[PDB]
Amino acid sequence: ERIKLLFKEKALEILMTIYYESLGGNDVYIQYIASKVNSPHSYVWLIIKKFEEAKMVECELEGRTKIIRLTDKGQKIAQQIKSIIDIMEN
Amino acid sequence: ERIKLLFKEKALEILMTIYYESLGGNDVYIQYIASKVNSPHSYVWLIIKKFEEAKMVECELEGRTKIIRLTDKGQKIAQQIKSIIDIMEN
Repeated sequence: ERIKLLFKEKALEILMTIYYESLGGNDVYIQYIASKVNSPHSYVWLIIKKFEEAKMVECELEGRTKIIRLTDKGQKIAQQIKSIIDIMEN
Repeated sequence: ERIKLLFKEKALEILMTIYYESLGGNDVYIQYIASKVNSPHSYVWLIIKKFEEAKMVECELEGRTKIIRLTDKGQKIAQQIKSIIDIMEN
């Protein structure tokens, strides 16, 4: 609620989901993402495409499953948003 | 445009306006803000009230002019959003 003041909650949910998921060791599949956020498959996809065009993520198809990886740029942004969320919820 | 993906452009415009204005030496008057952003006086006011309730800004009336000052919390957030904008537009 306090984060929605400055951020687009849904696009943020996606980014941070990708971020925490990747630093966990997992390959980030788009299906897992949609299952973690409050957005339908179509929306997560639209946002993911937007991230990729902004060079924050890079995508790849492995068989029929779409894998999403953060570029260094996407990584730096997620890390700084994390400290802002910390500062926010505190 | 690339910033609107993750951020609420209008609330962001206000915060960064306050931030740059204050580090410039100026007292931040709400009138100057509305004159720098693409938001009507009513909106800048609504957003300012929201910042204050979130303890990012503190307000004060000097005569009939409203002065806005960033709390340490508001300051840290603005500084980190700045590096994200740098990273973004680059």
